[PDB]
Amino acid sequence: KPELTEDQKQEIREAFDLFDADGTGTIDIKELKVAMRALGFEPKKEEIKKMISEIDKEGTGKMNFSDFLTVMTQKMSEKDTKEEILKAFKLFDDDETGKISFKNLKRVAKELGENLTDEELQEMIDEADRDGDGEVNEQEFLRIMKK
Amino acid sequence: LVCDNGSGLCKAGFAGDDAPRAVFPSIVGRPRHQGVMVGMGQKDSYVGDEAQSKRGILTLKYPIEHGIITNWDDMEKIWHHSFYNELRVAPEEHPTLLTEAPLNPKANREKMTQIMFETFNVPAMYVAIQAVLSLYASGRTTGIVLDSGDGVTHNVPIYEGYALPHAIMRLDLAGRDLTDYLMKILTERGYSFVTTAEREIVRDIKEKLCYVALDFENEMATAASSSSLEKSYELPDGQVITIGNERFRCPETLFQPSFIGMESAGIHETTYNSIMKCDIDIRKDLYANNVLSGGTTMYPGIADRMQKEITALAPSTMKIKIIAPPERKYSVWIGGSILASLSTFQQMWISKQEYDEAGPSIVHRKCF
Amino acid sequence: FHKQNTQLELNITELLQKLRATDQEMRKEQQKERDLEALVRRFKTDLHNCVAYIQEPGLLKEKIRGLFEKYVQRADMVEIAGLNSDLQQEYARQRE
Amino acid sequence: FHKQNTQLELNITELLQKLRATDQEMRKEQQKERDLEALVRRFKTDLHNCVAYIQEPGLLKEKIRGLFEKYVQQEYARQRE
Amino acid sequence: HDREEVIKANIRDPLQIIKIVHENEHLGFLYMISAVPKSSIEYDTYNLKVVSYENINKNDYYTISKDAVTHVYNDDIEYIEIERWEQEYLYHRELTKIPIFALFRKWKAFSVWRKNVRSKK
Amino acid sequence: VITALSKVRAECNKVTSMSLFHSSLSKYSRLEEFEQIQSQTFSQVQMFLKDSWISTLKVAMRGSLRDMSKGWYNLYETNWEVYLMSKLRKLMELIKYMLQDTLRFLVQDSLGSFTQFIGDACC
Repeated sequence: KPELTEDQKQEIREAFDLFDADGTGTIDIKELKVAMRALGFEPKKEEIKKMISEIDKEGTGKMNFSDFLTVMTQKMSEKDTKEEILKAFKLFDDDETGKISFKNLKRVAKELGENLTDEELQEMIDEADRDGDGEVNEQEFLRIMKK
Repeated sequence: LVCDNGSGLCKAGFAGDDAPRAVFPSIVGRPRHQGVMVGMGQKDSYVGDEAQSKRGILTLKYPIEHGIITNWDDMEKIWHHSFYNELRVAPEEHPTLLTEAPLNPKANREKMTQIMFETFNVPAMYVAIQAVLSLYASGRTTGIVLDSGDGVTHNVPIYEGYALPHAIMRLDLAGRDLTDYLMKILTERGYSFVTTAEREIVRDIKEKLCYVALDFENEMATAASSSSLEKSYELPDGQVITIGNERFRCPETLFQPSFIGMESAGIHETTYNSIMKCDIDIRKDLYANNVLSGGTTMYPGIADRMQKEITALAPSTMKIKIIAPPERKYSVWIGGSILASLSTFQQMWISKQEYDEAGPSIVHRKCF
Repeated sequence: FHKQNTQLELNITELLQKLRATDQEMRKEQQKERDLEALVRRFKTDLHNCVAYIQEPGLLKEKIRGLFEKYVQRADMVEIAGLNSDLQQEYARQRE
Repeated sequence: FHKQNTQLELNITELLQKLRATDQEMRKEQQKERDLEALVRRFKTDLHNCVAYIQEPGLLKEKIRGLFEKYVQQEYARQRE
Repeated sequence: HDREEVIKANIRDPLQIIKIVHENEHLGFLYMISAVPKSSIEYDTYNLKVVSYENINKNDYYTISKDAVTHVYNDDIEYIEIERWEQEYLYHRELTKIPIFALFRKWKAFSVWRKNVRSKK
Repeated sequence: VITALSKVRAECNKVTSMSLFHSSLSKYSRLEEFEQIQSQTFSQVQMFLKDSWISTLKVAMRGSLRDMSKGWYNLYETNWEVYLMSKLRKLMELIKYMLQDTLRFLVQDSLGSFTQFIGDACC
């Protein structure tokens, strides 16, 4: 079942509370849509009314924080079209080789902040290098990650 | 539900989680003053992170060490807090799996079984011996275990999923002994890091910065001649530390216990002794399948040095492979949670009605 | 070979069940589009019949009332009306 | 075992052809649904507009004639171009 | 200022664009298009060039007026009043600071890597 | 929440002028009567707190909380994490603080008064 870290919850909390200083603990579904497109996704009116139907049987027009968080978690959870996968690899690779060197991974790790060890990084490289060429192509990245 | 008395770092997860939801330090606090100083003293109990944060008003011990449950009440406190805070549940909804060190005296084994059954509501339950399920994480039924960095340092040869009780022995060094030697060599170097804060900083240093020399005499002469092999570290106070021979001298104590002054054969030769104790037919499988575990193994270079050293001890006919799970400081928890996931394992448990007549005898028996 | 054959047997039985699911889903698609075209045909014939009534104003009034009551729902069209009013502001001023 | 292997690899390949064909047919049905549902939009929105149109019988008649003509067979931006 | 002159000046900050259109009503309405297309990995919804109107992509373009902002994609239109667009830009500024949002595609992808490898072994 | 908190304050405000002890006696007494009347007093106050006071404040605040709908204040919480996130928990923990503070005053005023009352005899 989808989950995200307590620090991710804290960040989402700051997002919610800045989204309106009015301290209501509930905010407009329209602003939820503005949030999603600020993340980079502009869902269509069918998805707008679908999510509204989730949030607001009563029709306040408002998520509470737990709805905001749970719908965020779900929309975070699913798989993307290839464009976003390419974006991911292009950020992972700034050697511009189409290869995730161990350097590329290690910098991405230092950027995100999780301190996972060098053998663990090299092992997820090794399994992610689905063709075993020495590191992971964007092809090999696709091949593992689409699974 | 999965429960670990991990004596360097204790841990908990629901069964078949991918990781222990909760990880927590092997301590419970008592108020250090005998009176309640202020309303913070709502309990006399401060399990885990509570002690770590609040040390100064609290009484401080690792409740267990080495081979046994030591101090049953304080362990029961730890387990109670594990269920209610850390697992955040009343457990009795689901079976619970628990850890014990190898060759735990049967008296303790039943005493624990009783304590868990009577003190905690439970459907069915089992305690497992850290080596056996640690080997399950390897995937072998047939393997010798090493573990260091979460307990005293065991050797355990295992055939088809069970030990040779004939061949269980400790090396009486734990995570503290590594910190002790490292504090010695730091004080020689002049850092003299020994205060409880310095002690924690040095435990961080030893956890991340240790490495095991491939051939210690050569690596030590290399680093002492070529200080390019000794590497810099930033202290929380902005000092820079340089760490060099210390990086591998500290793990070398496992190979030369006399380095920490211990009159023992090294981990390699005591492993070789353990193997020799068993059937040569098993011995070949143990040389084929060695598993090493615990925070001390997590380091770089340990498994390569160990592979070389066992090859030096092992007969030239033997194939040698150290198996080094990247997670191996959790091996037991991984194996236990995986095994407990299986609904076919559900028949293996012991539950209330059989627990009455059978349970004292039947758990003692199923615990092997 | 033996493991390869057995794996292929399990794959092909899975793929058969996937085929049957896909065939029944496209069957649902085909009957759905058949119903949609039957709806379109009923619209067309309703328009031709009210065009047949058109010759009497009372008959056209009753036809417009009946087709209003049958077809209309506020739908998006209230929103379309508002946003069309706003876009009509934009259009008129930029036209000017 | 070789003969069985060839049989099973052939039959799986044949079923993968089946699924590819059924995908293509689903894409044709998707086209049909798309066009029909957009026509349902067009007709219902035109009906709503003729209802909104001036129900003076002459005006209603002319609107009906307009729909009859165009069915028997976004704008302003295009004019601004 | 004068309209083609300000086009050629080629300023691109949405704040300054809004200020310009508010200030110079006689220069009329302006349409704008993004300094890279959405296909880019460094694409930004709020960095845009303001151009002579024919040049824009027919199928995806933005429009502003001192009366109103409006956007169109693929014959779908939304109409906006400028203060909504401005405050949504302010939101995007602050939302962009948000550590996960600043990183989310990394966050989820590398997490999936971790999950897939450990679940597999 | 104002109505709830003011209500529990009122409950404390009679509570704070109760006593945990019978700091009053008409004349001399024999020992067993002291033991009886004090143990009775203790039992009476313990039943009053555990049944009467806690239940009373709980149902009263709930009744006020009842019709606060979705938002931070949601009685109908479903996640411990979000409850800890909420203002609601922090408010409740303030209720905990206030009612502990008040019973602390009651304890002090009972003990001090009782001891002074003995003091006026013994001094």
